[PDB]
Amino acid sequence: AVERKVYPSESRQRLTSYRGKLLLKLKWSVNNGEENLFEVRDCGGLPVMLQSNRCHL
Amino acid sequence: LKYICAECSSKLSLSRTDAVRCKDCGHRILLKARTKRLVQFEAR
Amino acid sequence: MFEVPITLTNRKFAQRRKLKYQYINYISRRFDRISKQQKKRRRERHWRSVSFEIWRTVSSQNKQPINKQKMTYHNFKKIEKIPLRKMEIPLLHCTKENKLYFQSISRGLEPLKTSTSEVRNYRTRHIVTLTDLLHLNVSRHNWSLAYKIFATLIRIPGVQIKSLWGIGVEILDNLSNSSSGLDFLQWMCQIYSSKSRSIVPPFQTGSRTHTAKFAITYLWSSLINCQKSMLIDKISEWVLTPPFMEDAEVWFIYASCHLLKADINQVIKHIHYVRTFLKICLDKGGFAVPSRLIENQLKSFES
Amino acid sequence: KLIGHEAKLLFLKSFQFILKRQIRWLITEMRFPKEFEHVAKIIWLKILKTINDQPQEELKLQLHMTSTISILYLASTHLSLPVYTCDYIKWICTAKMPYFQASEILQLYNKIALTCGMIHFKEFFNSEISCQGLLLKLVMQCALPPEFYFYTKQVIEFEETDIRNLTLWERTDERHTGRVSNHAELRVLSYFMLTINWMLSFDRDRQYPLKWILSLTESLTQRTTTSESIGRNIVKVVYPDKPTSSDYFQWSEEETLEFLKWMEKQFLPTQTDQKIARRKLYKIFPLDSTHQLTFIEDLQERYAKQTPFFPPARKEAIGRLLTHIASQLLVDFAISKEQLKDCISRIKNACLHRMN
Amino acid sequence: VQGASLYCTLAEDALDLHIVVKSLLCDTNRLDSQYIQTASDLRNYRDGTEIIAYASGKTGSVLNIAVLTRQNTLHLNRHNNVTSIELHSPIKSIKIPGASESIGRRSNLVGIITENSFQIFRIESVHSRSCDVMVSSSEPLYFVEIDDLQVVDFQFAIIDIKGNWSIGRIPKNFNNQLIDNLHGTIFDPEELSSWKRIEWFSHFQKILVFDRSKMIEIDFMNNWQTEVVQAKAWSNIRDYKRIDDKNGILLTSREIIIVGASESNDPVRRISWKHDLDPDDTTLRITVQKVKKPDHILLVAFVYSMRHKRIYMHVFSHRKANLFQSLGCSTVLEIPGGTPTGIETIFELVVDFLVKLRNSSEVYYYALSNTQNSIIVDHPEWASLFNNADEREKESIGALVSQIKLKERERISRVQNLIEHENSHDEDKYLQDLGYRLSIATNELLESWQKTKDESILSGSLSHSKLKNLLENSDSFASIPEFSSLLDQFFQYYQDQDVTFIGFEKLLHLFLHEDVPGLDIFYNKLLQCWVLVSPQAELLTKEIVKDIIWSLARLEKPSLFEPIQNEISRSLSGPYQDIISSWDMDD
Ligand SMILES: [Zn+2]
Repeated sequence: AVERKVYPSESRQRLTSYRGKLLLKLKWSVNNGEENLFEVRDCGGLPVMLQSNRCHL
Repeated sequence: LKYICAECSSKLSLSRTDAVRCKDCGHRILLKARTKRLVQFEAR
Repeated sequence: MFEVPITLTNRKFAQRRKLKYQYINYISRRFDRISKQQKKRRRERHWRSVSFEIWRTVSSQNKQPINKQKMTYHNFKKIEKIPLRKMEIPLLHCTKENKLYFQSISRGLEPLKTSTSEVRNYRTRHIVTLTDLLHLNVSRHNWSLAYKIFATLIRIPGVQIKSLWGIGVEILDNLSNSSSGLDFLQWMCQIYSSKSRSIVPPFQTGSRTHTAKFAITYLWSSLINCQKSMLIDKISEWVLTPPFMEDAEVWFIYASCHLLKADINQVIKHIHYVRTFLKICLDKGGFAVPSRLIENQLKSFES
Repeated sequence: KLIGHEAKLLFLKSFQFILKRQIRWLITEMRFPKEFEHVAKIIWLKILKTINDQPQEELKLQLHMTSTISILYLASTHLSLPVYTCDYIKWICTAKMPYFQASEILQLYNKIALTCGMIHFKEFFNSEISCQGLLLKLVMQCALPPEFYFYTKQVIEFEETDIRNLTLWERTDERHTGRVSNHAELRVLSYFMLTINWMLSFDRDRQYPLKWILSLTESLTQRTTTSESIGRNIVKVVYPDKPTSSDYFQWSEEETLEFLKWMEKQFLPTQTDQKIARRKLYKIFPLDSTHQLTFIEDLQERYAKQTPFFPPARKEAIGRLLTHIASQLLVDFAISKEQLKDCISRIKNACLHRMN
Repeated sequence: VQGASLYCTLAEDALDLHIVVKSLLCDTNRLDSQYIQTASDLRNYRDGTEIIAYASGKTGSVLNIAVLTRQNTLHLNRHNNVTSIELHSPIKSIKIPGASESIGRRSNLVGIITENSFQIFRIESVHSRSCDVMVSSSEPLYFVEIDDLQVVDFQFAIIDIKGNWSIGRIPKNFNNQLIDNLHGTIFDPEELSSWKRIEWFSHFQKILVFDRSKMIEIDFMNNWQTEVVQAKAWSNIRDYKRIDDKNGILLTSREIIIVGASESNDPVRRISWKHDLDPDDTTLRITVQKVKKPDHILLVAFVYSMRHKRIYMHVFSHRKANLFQSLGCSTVLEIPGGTPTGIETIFELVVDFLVKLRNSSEVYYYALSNTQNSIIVDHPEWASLFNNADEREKESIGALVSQIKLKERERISRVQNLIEHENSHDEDKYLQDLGYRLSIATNELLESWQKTKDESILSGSLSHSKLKNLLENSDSFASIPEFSSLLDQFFQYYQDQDVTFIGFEKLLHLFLHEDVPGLDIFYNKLLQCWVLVSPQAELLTKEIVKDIIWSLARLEKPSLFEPIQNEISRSLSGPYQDIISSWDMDD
């Protein structure tokens, strides 16, 4: 469902981390690029510094 | 009306085994509103 | 006489698709032989590939060579004769109408009733008229009535939102009274962009791979709300929350945001910027015939 | 959670409950008599007692919505009220009389004969149909002049001699050429058609010229908004067979307008986390000197539109009038083209034979 | 939008529609819930001679009746589109399509004629002079294999039959007959439907072969084959017809309207774009007409069905530099009870064509304009009802027509005098002695309702609702308001309890569909309506308000005191849990 932004005030009150999601574009390659596979992954929600470019604030 | 959306401030009440979230917004954190009740304080 | 925008049906049609793909499989099985369940239908339908800005097609050049007759009469009826019988078994369990249906589709006839035509009933025939009047009034530029239609439609507990361009043009020529246009568009996008089978897509869809309608439509139309100017850094900040990031065309939307911001060393970084996203949109997709036009423009800028 | 194997009781209690709900709405909103209720408690009492004098976990129960309507009609007809099946069809298809759900979110002729054998019509109730108001309903429904009420009333007397009943019921199901078209109303409609056809196409005193058949046809054909015609459009939308849906294709902007009116009124009688998400989702885009004229107004003005009252291609005019009439009847009395013409066919040979 | 703001919210034009202009032209188990695969009529200008001459608009039609015939004749155009005099010739089998082609202005704008059929495939030549037409059947070929050819495309006779195809050539004029080489086949065991189709694309040796699953580009005279870019998934190829001198293509697939066309010279697709128009109807065909102007070149897209006579239209335009856009759907009907087998074509728009309909040997020129500045019923099911007559059954019908005609005379002259007496002292005498006359009989039946009350096995007593056997009783009054007053004072009279009670007004509601308080305003309303018409209104309207008020006269069972008796006496014999199932006043 269409996601909502998370403001740290929520993270404080819920006593959770304030984290952004971490994403990796991963090249799975076989035989020196003879065959390769691009697949994006998620390594988990990553804590984010407040008032930074990834902070909604 | 015991409760308040921690976000949109919308007043609400709940029930037993009810989704905890703002029926309007859906924020799953809720506040307990203060109601008329007799509390004593000394002015000292 | 137009496609209906509700989930087709329950009924027979499943058992018909059963008969169809089951028989299909028996014939194709014996056919590779001689060349040497929802799930049966699933594997069956499965093993098969599933001066202007044209998403050019893939043309013929490295493709294949010629074949020469496979199928006389006496030899086709070979492959036909057995699987038709195995079909004689569960045909014994489907209904008369679908006996005759399978019979005829197997003779190679083609039905001249539709799944809509034969799904009878007070309520659906009413929806059929409601939606017709919708499509008609919208053809007629009768945006007011049209709107009334659309509203009573979506009110009905059956219609899925497959009629959005319905509003996206309807509410669009209806400046009058209602939040509209972009309202609907970016609404659609925000709601149907996450996790939060048939009866589907190209103009509706979910995540993990791309989503024509809502996405590209708000995603240009907001840039048209900036041709309303002569906003951008917003559209490109939240455009600048990928990833699906294989949405190459959205890469070109991004580069467009930069050519519109470009319209001092700031303006430099904006033209540097568009120069970058145009080729990261050589990702692939395929737009803009000569990027040297985009770049001749970028030199009119470079002045 | 839910009852087992003897929820026969809860079944009969939502059924009984839903019936009484419908009666509340027909005495209240349709100004029926209070007597209807006791008439209904009696009939549904009779058949409740008969299923509870064949009650067994080896259960054979078939209480359908059709049964509800069947006992309303059954009871009305003992009471000789001038209500007819088509009243009921209009009523239920218009979401006015509650129907088309189990408890909203918080074949008729055949089930009336079926119930009509289930408990016996003959020595418990009076199952004469209220014939003459059916005639009046019918002449007014066309714009036929009041002579045709007596015209048909005559042919009626001629074949039947005034007597009309409700069972063609012996439990049997294998029926062919025996006892079918034995539900009366259908024969009345058949007679009605026949009358217009003989009567017109054979009055050599043709008081009725080469052309007023046409003007009749056109004043019949003119789509014009009253409650009634609007209704028949609303019925047409849920009638099984084409052409009667090509019809909504051919509606006039006024017809479509009173349509959307009825739409937003009686689809506030609509049915049926994400639920409130669509409560808001829909409440984003907005749900929301008297003009159009009454029945006898329209009726008057077509009677006048023919008031210039004072040659085998008139057989044509006869035929298209008949077929238009027919169509209105098919949607109005929920039957098939082929059903109707089976009946009028049978009973027209039944009139030739008892005159020839 | 796309180009206008690439260049750095509404349509180009205003709201255009669609009008008619019509003319007459030609006039020639148990399972029809399916249909075969066939088309069946052409009209095209072709060059007969070419000793510096022009083209002549020809029709090739089908006399059928008994299946098997072929018609040719010229049509002088101007505006009212006609013929002169006919010329005809059959073949021993059934015609499946007549087609006649024209490659465009690369060349020599000419043709001749071709047609394909249930077990035979033929091609004809023609010469013509003085308004007679003389054509000339270059030999058939009965079906070499016992197959059957879907489509012909066309100096190259190309056949397609249930998968496998062949390029081939026609003879020059005489006896020698038509050969082939370079064959091939598409084939797809899982294509149950029998139709496949072949048509040129670009011009030099690039064909398209179709089945309701896929689109196959085949470059013969090289060796080449491609499955284009969709197939066999969410939609069916429903039709394809080639637009444009050579390089244009129009494909109907479910709701997508697809314009393909050329690029890189040969051999290409277009994912330029499409509109989507809305069914599941296997029958659906398309045809294009083209018109010109300086700033565009527009294609009008006709998608039509076999199920309803609506025609569904879209419009594209061709801008010099391979450029196409669209605008908004529009759809028309025409006369009902049937559907079309031929729709075919040739600040405002003129589009014009002809249609044939299912089972009507009839060709109609049509013409459609932008604006305005300038049932033959043979329903065999019903007429078979409305005649069903020998001669003694024609006069057998006339019998009772006369019978109730003179009878209706009896009614008229009878009632007339009663109408004379409307308010006499006499009619008061009658409404009196009649009113309490009735009352005496009404008491009598109430007594033999005493004697048999103890039944309590039913609640509908005997058979009640009548004038109660006086036949003199009813008919003889004339005033309606003094008869309504009679009844109001009779209901008033038997107001002594345990009696039927019923209230007419609330029920006339069902009749005139408005509140009908008095018995009288009922007569008023009907009398307005019928005084407008055939009037003996005053009389009849009185006579039928009399029949209704009789038919409804609430003479009936003893009340409440007697329902609540059988209600409980059956409510008992039903045991137990059903004694509580018998529940009322829920909520
Ligand atoms: Zn909230």
